[PDB]
Amino acid sequence: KKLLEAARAGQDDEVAALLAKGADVNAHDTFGFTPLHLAALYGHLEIVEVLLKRGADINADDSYGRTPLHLAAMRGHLEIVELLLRWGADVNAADEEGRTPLHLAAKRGHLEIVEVLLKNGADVNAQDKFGKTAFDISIDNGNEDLAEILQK
Amino acid sequence: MTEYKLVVVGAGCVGKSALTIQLIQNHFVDEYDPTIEDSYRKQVVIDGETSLLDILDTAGQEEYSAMRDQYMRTGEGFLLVFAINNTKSFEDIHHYREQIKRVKDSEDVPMVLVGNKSDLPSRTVDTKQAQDLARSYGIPFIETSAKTRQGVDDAFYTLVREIRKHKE
Ligand SMILES: Nc1nc2c(ncn2[C@@H]2O[C@H](COP(=O)(O)OP(=O)(O)O)[C@@H](O)[C@H]2O)c(=O)[nH]1
Ligand SMILES: [Mg+2]
Repeated sequence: KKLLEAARAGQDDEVAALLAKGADVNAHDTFGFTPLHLAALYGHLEIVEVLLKRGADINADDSYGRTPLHLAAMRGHLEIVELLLRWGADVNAADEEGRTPLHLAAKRGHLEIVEVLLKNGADVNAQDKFGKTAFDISIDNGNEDLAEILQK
Repeated sequence: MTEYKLVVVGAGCVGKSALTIQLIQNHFVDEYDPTIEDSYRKQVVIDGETSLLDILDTAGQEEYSAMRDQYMRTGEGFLLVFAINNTKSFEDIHHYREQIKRVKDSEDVPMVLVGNKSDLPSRTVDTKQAQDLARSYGIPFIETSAKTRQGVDDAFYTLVREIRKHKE
């Protein structure tokens, strides 16, 4: 409980003290958010590194099936995306609607995150449970740069 | 099928995320992150027609978002939520409706007034004020509770019915 609030707020000394005190790294709230989820969502790179080195889980799901990579891609944190990728996070995970992190990044309009996710290796044409792909999302939004990146 | 865009707007800690999760998953979440904004999709049959609804769970206006602006300028139906036990949320409804009308050119924007947290015996806002305001705006008003799930589906179904009226 204290670890979750410390990770959400962005406290380094408090998180380190709680970890040394014995707080579990895989604690979760009612929906299922873990300290890694909150640290990636809010944008605290150092806390993400400390949690990863401590032994946290990098492919943990919430009640909707979203991983920390999903939250990092939907927010727009490039460094956290790269750090999560370098430790073996599933780049082609699916939530309860079967949305790849590429889908979320393309819908938000984060071109650099899209390029990083493509460089790390991810299929462009993946269909969710509603028969939609990233290219279709780009068509619906009408963004020219996203379509240029996807078609190339 | 047809795609209907529904945008949930209101103040903070009024229960927008709780209502959206209650509709999509049929489950009440005790605590949710106050900053997560996301789009959910559901397929439902209203009256005698099946349809698809995509709902944006708005969090706030702290920073500019392209997806949020695109939904605001394109979304057809709007759900204006307020909590019965707080009156500042009730006051903010006028500003929210004015912003929606301004961004959407204010022709015939369909909106539905929603009163959440109606399962608490302590309340500072009564049904008289909310009903009078809704009748002044000419929009339906529905009381909702995310814990007992009363009115959770009725609000969205009334919104889509009002949307059909605008097209017709
Ligand atoms: N008793 C009761 N509590 C509610 C209701 N709706 C929301 N809440 C509580 O309000 C708190 C915050 O609501 P939240 O989901 O964050 O609404 P949001 O800020 O608009 O996204 C949650 O912890 C819920 O327990 C309701 O209908 N009844
Ligand atoms: Mg919320």
